[PDB]
Amino acid sequence: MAPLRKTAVLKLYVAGNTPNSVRALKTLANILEKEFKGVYALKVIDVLKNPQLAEEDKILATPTLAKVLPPPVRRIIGDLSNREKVLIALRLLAEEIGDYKDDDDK
Amino acid sequence: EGRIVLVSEDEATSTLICSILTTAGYQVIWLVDGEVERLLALTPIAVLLAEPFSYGDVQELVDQLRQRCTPEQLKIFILGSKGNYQGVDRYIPLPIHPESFLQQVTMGLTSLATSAQ
Repeated sequence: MAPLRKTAVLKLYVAGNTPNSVRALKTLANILEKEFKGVYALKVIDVLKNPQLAEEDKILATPTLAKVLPPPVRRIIGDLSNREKVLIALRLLAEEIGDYKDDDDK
Repeated sequence: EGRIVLVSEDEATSTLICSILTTAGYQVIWLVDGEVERLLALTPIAVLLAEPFSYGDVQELVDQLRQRCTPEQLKIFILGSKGNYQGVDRYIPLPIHPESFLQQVTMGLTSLATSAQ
């Protein structure tokens, strides 16, 4: 419990209008809140409020999940409305972050 | 009931806040301002607003949250300057310290039923 301020950040690009985009946040938050709480922080950007943000990250489709940490960064595009796929994608990410050693060398 | 939503245009402050609360067992979600529905969609136990806001009014967001959610169910905290507004449990002036921010948040959590679940 010694390590602190070491968390992974997930970015969600969505549109504040479409039900599949609005509810996407709810499905993503539900899985992360219970199964992987305190490990992943969530960041959400509304492309309808600040269009240039999407252009900066070269994203022309939503909902889009962007992985910030741990690097290298990854881009996930698909149907986030389906909790099944979302849980599956997040579970794989959990295993990747779990298998981390400090200066393993070998 | 460990979900906390932070709204601020400044990503640097938001990143630090998200990381400190998460490691403490809490989950922080950063949402962009101007979208009340998004706040409602992810209705947390407490809402953190960090100044300054260029795409919205601080008082407006506080008032809108009060109209949709009761003060006993949702708490509002403001990070920045002043913070002397109605509907706000406690304000956190800048610059902030890691220990200072966490202690204020923890103390502010002592409300409603004061229960984890």
